[PDB]
Amino acid sequence: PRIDMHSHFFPRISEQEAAKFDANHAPWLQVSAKGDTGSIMMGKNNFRPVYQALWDPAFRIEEMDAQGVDVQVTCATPVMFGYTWEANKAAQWAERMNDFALEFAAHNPQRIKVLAQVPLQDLDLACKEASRAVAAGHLGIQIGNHLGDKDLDDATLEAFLTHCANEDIPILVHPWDMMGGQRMKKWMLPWLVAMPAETQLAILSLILSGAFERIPKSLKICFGYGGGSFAFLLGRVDNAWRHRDIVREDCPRPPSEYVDRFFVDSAVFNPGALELLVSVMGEDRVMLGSDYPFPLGEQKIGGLVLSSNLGESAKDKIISGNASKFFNIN
Amino acid sequence: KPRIDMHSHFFPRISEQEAAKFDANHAPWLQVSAKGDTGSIMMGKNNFRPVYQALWDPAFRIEEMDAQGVDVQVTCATPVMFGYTWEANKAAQWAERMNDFALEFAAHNPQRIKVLAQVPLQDLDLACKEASRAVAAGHLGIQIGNHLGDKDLDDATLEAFLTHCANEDIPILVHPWDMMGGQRMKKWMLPWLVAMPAETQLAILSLILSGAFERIPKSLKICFGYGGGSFAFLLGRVDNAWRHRDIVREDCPRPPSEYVDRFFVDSAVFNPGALELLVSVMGEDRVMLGSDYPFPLGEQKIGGLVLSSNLGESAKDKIISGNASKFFNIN
Ligand SMILES: [Mg+2]
Ligand SMILES: [Zn+2]
Ligand SMILES: [Zn+2]
Repeated sequence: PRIDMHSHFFPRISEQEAAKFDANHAPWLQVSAKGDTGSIMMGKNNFRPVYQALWDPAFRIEEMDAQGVDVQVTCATPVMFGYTWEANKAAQWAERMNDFALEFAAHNPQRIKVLAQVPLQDLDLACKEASRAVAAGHLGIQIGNHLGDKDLDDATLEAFLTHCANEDIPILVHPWDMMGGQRMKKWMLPWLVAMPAETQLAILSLILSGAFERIPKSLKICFGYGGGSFAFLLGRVDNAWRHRDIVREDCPRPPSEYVDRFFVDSAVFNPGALELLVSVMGEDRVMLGSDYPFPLGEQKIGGLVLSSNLGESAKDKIISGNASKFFNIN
Repeated sequence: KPRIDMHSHFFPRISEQEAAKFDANHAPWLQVSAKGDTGSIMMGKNNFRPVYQALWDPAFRIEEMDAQGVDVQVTCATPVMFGYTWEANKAAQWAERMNDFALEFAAHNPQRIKVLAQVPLQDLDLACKEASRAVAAGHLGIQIGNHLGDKDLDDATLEAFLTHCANEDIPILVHPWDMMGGQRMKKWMLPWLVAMPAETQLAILSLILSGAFERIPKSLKICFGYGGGSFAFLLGRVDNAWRHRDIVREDCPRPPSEYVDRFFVDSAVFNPGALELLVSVMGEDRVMLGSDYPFPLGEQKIGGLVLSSNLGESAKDKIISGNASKFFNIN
């Protein structure tokens, strides 16, 4: 069996639909008359051209069959987060998007699973949408590491993760591209540099703030893309904790001891990096993800994990075993 | 078979009143206590950082080197001394002053203490002149910061400076400083833990992805601090993006991973699995032992991580001594 817990979709909306939310700030799908090709737009302009497999659940069950992929977990493309929008507006938007997600999943609920998006800017609306969308069939939630243009240390954020831990709602955290602001303007430097750094920051912020000593152990939380640069830079973080007062201030154990409080996906695009990742997190805490169906997504889903020299026991937890437990999937 | 540490810092005996003449708020100076074993780097009347004697006392430092089995240490300015935001002429006088201090520091024992120079990088012409002057006077190379405000290493001015050093056979160490982030990562030393390895990665990728290595002569000897930051680990993600996205291929003719033959990194990565990955990405010829001595987060036992890693003995030899002897021309 083979579960891919990192993949994305974008609903078949309309330019007019989106306008009633926002005509030049709300995304929408523009499939051309030629329907095996399209684009995501905002108003007049083109945000992003995209493969058909982003929509069309049957078209996807096709690709999932070519690859050895049985169960896919899919979630919102980051464009639709609306974390910068008005709280009740975004709540309405998240509802619609989450409804679209189930539609997309409805094509085949046994092999296509969905996570929901939430209005993360407002605690109460977020908890509410989290609970609602899960009751309606979502296996969990995907949230951003950012929040529009956000400093990611709020105590409402602990409140939120605690709500999810209590309701047995698993969480996937997925990065944004913003940190160096007006540097990194070329060559997708935001994806190559800013994002892995933002993800490391989201993790360390939970660790070094002592959040894990307050969030119940029942919390199931996973960080996309191998947790960014976290695994590689862990040694430096542990060194700092050991030799500097201010690093220990709110975090009573060594930072590397908290790896048992979270998961990461396997999307690190390199054998050596995967080995190191597994060594750091353990074979129980890494889940296969592909970022499907994007160009950057791994071409042979699971190819990396399979091609490695990890134990056969290890390869199985990563390709199926862990995601089964995490998302409660058969 | 000299054991060489190539990443270390010094700070000169500068008085508050001397530093005031350059900048009453932003020029760093050194305040030493009464017993004289400890002190602080200061900035205006503000305390900047606690330090100890090894930073400013070459005699004391030699004793510590003796106790660590370090035969030769290459040392350079503490990055707070860079002054990249100052008015160019003033920064050029500062650099020459600091560079003379460095040589006086090394003059205690120039067989075991080597120095790299700083340059007024905000003015290309003055930077090039200072680089050449300092190396002529006995510096083995230059240490620079990894960016100048919003100018990364791919900026025409920085590529121009690098080309000058390549043509003059002046080795370069690139050190992170003035980390990105803003108001986002103040506490728990996050700028050191997050922004700095990303800054270093960004510096390396800026050279690679802009095609600057196609334009800079192969004779350039350039080393990046702290193992290249998170560069080695994220290099799969970069090669993938290059393979499947055109705007990434734009100015970079070969796959990014192939440009590892154009630079070096130090070994300060605080973890043996990390160091092993580094060496497999870079090659055993392109990693040099550096410790960040004498700062608190510096390696407590110098070379200790390298000796305790799974690397072959020949790789260990190169990392500990051979690579730096060749890079800095130490003999
Ligand atoms: Mg610029
Ligand atoms: Zn993704
Ligand atoms: Zn340093």
